[PDB]
Amino acid sequence: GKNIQVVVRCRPFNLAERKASAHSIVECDPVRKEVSVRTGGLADKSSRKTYTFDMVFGASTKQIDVYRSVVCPILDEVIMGYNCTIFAYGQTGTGKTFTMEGERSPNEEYTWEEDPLAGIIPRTLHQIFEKLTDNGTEFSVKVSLLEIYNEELFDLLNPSSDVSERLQMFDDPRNKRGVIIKGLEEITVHNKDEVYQILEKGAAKRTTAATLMNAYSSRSHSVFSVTIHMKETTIDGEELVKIGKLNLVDLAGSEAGNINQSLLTLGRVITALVERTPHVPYRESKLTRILQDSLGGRTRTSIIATISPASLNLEETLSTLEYAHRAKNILNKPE
Ligand SMILES: Nc1ncnc2c1ncn2[C@@H]1O[C@H](COP(=O)(O)OP(=O)(O)O)[C@@H](O)[C@H]1O
Ligand SMILES: CC(=O)N1CCc2c([nH]c3ccc(C)cc23)[C@H]1c1cccc(O)c1
Ligand SMILES: [Cl-]
Ligand SMILES: [Mg+2]
Repeated sequence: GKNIQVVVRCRPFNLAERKASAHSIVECDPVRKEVSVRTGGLADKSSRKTYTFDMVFGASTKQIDVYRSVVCPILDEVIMGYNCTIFAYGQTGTGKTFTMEGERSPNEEYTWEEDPLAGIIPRTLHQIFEKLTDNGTEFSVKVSLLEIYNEELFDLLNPSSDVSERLQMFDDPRNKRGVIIKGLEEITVHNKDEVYQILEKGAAKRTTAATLMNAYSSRSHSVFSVTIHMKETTIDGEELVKIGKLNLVDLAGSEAGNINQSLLTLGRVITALVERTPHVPYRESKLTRILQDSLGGRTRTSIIATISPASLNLEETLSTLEYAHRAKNILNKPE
């Protein structure tokens, strides 16, 4: 930090947790930026474990709130010509995809641009077009989507590809730090009225990979990349040619050895960047080598650690909070 930002988003109870008679064990204090977990296991009030983060979003935080607090500062950075990454990390069913992608409201009540349930990806794409159209920047938007599953790469935006084809990755000559994902489809989003059809297809090919290859999004990393080419011109001012890049990663469930290793490697990359340790283990997983260029800096990185509020998931919630705390060691302040 302030470059690496680690924030926590707790979701509301789900129906499963109600029917299991789960109890609320998480308290989220946005002002003090703390999350407290009752380790109540025969002990009360005994065992409240407190963690402090850059931000904390209670179960009632709306999609727009997450965008404003987390994405806006990062997108301004992207538009300035820099290369950023936002992660969603946590146990399956705590809201990684809800945060990253969102959902449509019931319906057909909103346009996709006004839908309160829309997540980071569609909101970012809409804002890129709003901001850059509004100030008259000459720009082009292109997007790729790949899923890392079982240490294999899959292109989710290739129309004629097939779900079963794996992509190859090489190191970039002209850029140590970079890689080339041969044949990765980079679709051009010509206007904000193209984005929705594009996202639909990507989600459709995601569904096909799961049905056939048993490639469950639960156990795969989703990397949605958006690259913006910007020429900005002012008479008696400045002529700026910039290229911004934003990666929006929806990680595999934090709860098969290639997932543990890749997520733990990611944790070590982050900590090393925060700690400013000379050694950062990019090479050690495909996820972190793919994202190496968007990580060291000068870059904004944000991790949204997602948690459930229910006692039913105490172990995985503490696991998630430990992970997040390992990544960026923020200290508890006095109450
Ligand atoms: N912050 C939140 N607010 C409201 N509902 C949420 C939130 N986070 C997750 N959900 C709901 O939880 C369910 C599963 O979330 P999902 O996006 O699949 O999480 P994950 O990506 O970790 O599996 C969905 O029905 C989603 O609508
Ligand atoms: C069916 C559905 O929920 N959607 C359709 C496709 C989709 C949504 N977000 C996404 C983020 C990444 C990818 C690869 C697909 C989608 C999502 C959505 C897009 C735009 C506004 C919204 O409120 C919701
Ligand atoms: Cl501490
Ligand atoms: Mg998911």
